[PDB]
Amino acid sequence: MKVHKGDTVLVISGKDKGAKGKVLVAYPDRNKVLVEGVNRIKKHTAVSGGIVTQEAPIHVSNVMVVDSDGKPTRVGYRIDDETGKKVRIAKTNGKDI
Amino acid sequence: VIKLHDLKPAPGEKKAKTRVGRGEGSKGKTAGRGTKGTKARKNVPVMFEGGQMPIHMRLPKLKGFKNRFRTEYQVVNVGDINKAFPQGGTVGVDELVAKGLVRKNSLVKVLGDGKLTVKVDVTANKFSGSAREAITAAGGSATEL
Amino acid sequence: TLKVDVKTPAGKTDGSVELPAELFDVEPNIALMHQVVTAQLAAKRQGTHSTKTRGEVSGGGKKPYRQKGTGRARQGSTRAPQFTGGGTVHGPKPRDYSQRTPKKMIAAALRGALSDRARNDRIHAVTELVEGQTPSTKSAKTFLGTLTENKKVLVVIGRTDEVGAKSVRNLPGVHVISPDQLNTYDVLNADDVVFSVEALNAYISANSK
RNA sequence: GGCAGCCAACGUGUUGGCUGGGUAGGGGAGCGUCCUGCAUCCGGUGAAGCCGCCGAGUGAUCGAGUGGUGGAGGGUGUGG
RNA sequence: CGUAGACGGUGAGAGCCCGGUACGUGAAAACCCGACGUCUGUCUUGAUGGUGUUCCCGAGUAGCAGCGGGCCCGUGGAAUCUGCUGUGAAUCUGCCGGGACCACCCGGUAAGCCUGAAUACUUCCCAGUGACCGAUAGCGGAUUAGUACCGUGAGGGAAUGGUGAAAAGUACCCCGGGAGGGGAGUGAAAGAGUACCUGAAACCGUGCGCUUACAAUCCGUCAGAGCCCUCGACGUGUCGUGGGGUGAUGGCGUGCCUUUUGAAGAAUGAGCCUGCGAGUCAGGGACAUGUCGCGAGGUUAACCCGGGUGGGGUAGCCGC
Ligand SMILES: [Mg+2]
Ligand SMILES: [Mg+2]
Ligand SMILES: [Mg+2]
Ligand SMILES: [Mg+2]
Ligand SMILES: [Mg+2]
Ligand SMILES: [Mg+2]
Ligand SMILES: [Mg+2]
Ligand SMILES: [Mg+2]
Ligand SMILES: [Mg+2]
Ligand SMILES: [Mg+2]
Ligand SMILES: [Mg+2]
Ligand SMILES: [Mg+2]
Ligand SMILES: [Mg+2]
Ligand SMILES: [Mg+2]
Ligand SMILES: [Mg+2]
Ligand SMILES: [Mg+2]
Ligand SMILES: [Mg+2]
Ligand SMILES: [Mg+2]
Ligand SMILES: [Mg+2]
Ligand SMILES: [Mg+2]
Ligand SMILES: [Mg+2]
Ligand SMILES: [Mg+2]
Ligand SMILES: [Mg+2]
Ligand SMILES: [Mg+2]
Ligand SMILES: [Mg+2]
Ligand SMILES: [Mg+2]
Ligand SMILES: [Mg+2]
Ligand SMILES: [Mg+2]
Ligand SMILES: [Mg+2]
Ligand SMILES: [Mg+2]
Ligand SMILES: [Mg+2]
Ligand SMILES: [Mg+2]
Ligand SMILES: [Mg+2]
Ligand SMILES: [Mg+2]
Ligand SMILES: [Mg+2]
Ligand SMILES: [Mg+2]
Ligand SMILES: [Mg+2]
Ligand SMILES: [Mg+2]
Ligand SMILES: [Mg+2]
Ligand SMILES: [Mg+2]
Ligand SMILES: [Mg+2]
Ligand SMILES: [Mg+2]
Ligand SMILES: [Mg+2]
Ligand SMILES: [Mg+2]
Ligand SMILES: [Mg+2]
Ligand SMILES: [Mg+2]
Ligand SMILES: [Mg+2]
Ligand SMILES: [Mg+2]
Ligand SMILES: [Mg+2]
Ligand SMILES: [Mg+2]
Ligand SMILES: [Mg+2]
Repeated sequence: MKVHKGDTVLVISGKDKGAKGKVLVAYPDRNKVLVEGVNRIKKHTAVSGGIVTQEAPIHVSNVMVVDSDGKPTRVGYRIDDETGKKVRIAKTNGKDI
Repeated sequence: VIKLHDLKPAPGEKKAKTRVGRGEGSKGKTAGRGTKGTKARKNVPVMFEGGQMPIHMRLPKLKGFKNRFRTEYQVVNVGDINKAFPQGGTVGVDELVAKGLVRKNSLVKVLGDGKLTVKVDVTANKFSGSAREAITAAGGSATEL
Repeated sequence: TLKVDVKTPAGKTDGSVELPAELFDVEPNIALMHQVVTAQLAAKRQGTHSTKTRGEVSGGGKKPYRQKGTGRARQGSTRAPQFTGGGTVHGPKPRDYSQRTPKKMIAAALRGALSDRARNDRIHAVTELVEGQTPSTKSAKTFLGTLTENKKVLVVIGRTDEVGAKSVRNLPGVHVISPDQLNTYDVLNADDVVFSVEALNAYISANSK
């Protein structure tokens, strides 16, 4: 899906647009991704009860992976004639990520 | 400057469809059938006139048969030939077909109702006395197969 | 009797095209063209829709209850049109609206539309749309932008020419029709109409033959 | 004072003479709703539906006339 | 940018954000249709054209008599086919067909057997389409659906979708045993709090203005004083080409639809609201009425070729 765990993404729409964060988990079944530091919410939990803050999932289409140059970029794919593995491509520069 | 916008029907070509029983303002409560009756429910047979025997029933039949073995021809007018052949000359089945006076396959016959003044050579199947006399007097020939 | 300078993608005039009067100089017939276009849409429409009548719904073929002594209104079937969940009074059926229009009607309407087009001076001659063996939508877009500025343009291209059609397919306000497939609805829809040399020659020859 | 039908004169729609109660029923001209075509346009700077006010049409009504709810689609025109 | 401006979602109308679309590619193994090398089977004991004369080619059948069916043919003058029951033929100068019947000439060989191609159908699968419906519609079934439920039966047969952008579904405090609520916070909004979008009418009140307890009533209309509110000019309220809500009091005043000669009728129907509910549909069918083209000519069906409504198609049709 070119939005994988361990990557760095940039928020496009929402109150947290333009902020950088790191992906934690992804939900391919519902195409929703959980990124820390974005979609700030407040949860009330009572067992020892208090107000707690947790990360709200955001739809995967609302983020793009940022390149090593600090610019969000589309993702392409290449085929390596050596082994046949598929590596993602940053479209604006063509470099591998 | 006509667009698909500038398309209008002919005046009076469109007549409104009548909605019957669609409000007492125009047609209400009866739908053009009036008050109670069998015509108000369904219908009446066309051949039924109250129980008495219809005009197709108290009348004799026409005698004689239809002669299924009848042979049919089509008449071609001497005046029509004269009008269509100002120059005149030989005329045949193909020529008449081209002139569009009779059907191509159908078999032809002629009569002498009209007048002939141009020399016309006629090829046909059945000749009548009047057409024969007209052809002979017009200084032409007409042979029958 | 009208003349149009054939144009090339390089910007040079190729030759001359003569348009006969009897094909493009007829008086318009608004009623005829309206009838023909209405029949065109009627044929275009598909007649696939159906509903279920009282005789096609499931079950309920038995009397709900007795005639006298019940106290309620008289009914005959669970699936009567009066009942909810029952059949419809007059149910539509799968059907067609093909309307046969005489050949003189269609030909005369198309001739009137084309005569009005020639009168409004929206007919042109092009020897070729794009360079061969290279479909390029951008080149076609630039060519049509230089040639005209109207939103919608109709182009007539020979059947064997594929690169031009493939290049011009994607753009939305422009449409391409083979000269044997020309129809009054598409003639009226677009703003500008363009003739290719081979297509116009074939159309004229077919008309005169 | 006004609308409407028939008729006569002249004109590129004014004048003049009459008529206008009506069930079954006949004829003529229209309003509104849904869905398509196109030229186009409105709309989170608030559409549709909802609830009023003011107006205008001989009618079914209309108001690209506005107020409070609503937060996502609709409209003119000529057609079918 | 585009050989991709189809379609959905993302906090509002997104081809430049993603799912993705034009376009290319790609299968180790398996299955259905299409070619290419051992092997198998037949006959060249057979084959082609040439001059006279002595049991077989389909049998209880064709046909016949009666009794019945199906071809338009309903015993009518009744051919042809089939069947039940009885009889019953020839092997070629033999027969039966040629619409009760035969002389001369005219066309085919019955009782034996099978045979692809055009056609009909769609429980199932795939890809699409819709001037088809959008929750009383559309399949009975968008949800525990042929479930609940009724009937021991064959069976019958329901009603029930929408919070939001995401559960961020209201920590904590207080009243209350709980149910229920008020703040504080979440959220754009809680006049979105799960009984959850929009929330009308019948329905049940509260508060405000006016009226009514001497009053005889299809309950309204036409006048009409008073009280209350409002808008301008003029002062404390008074007019003004004034509106609004109420209306004391006088004139007139017998609901609506049916079916009827005749209804307020003590003749029928309606407790009320919200939706549902009625001249629709196919044919070269037919007639007459407007509209369009040609014209002594007017025209096509089925069908063939174009992801497309186009081009062909003279078989027929209607008057001359
Ligand atoms: Mg009666
Ligand atoms: Mg009645
Ligand atoms: Mg009657
Ligand atoms: Mg049945
Ligand atoms: Mg019903
Ligand atoms: Mg139904
Ligand atoms: Mg029709
Ligand atoms: Mg007058
Ligand atoms: Mg009147
Ligand atoms: Mg009437
Ligand atoms: Mg807004
Ligand atoms: Mg606002
Ligand atoms: Mg508004
Ligand atoms: Mg809203
Ligand atoms: Mg709308
Ligand atoms: Mg409207
Ligand atoms: Mg229209
Ligand atoms: Mg209309
Ligand atoms: Mg699109
Ligand atoms: Mg816009
Ligand atoms: Mg869309
Ligand atoms: Mg997107
Ligand atoms: Mg018989
Ligand atoms: Mg017989
Ligand atoms: Mg034989
Ligand atoms: Mg056989
Ligand atoms: Mg077959
Ligand atoms: Mg609803
Ligand atoms: Mg049981
Ligand atoms: Mg807030
Ligand atoms: Mg509720
Ligand atoms: Mg709600
Ligand atoms: Mg009171
Ligand atoms: Mg009193
Ligand atoms: Mg009274
Ligand atoms: Mg009164
Ligand atoms: Mg009285
Ligand atoms: Mg009524
Ligand atoms: Mg009675
Ligand atoms: Mg009566
Ligand atoms: Mg009586
Ligand atoms: Mg009473
Ligand atoms: Mg009674
Ligand atoms: Mg009674
Ligand atoms: Mg009564
Ligand atoms: Mg009665
Ligand atoms: Mg009652
Ligand atoms: Mg009751
Ligand atoms: Mg008819
Ligand atoms: Mg006619
Ligand atoms: Mg054709």
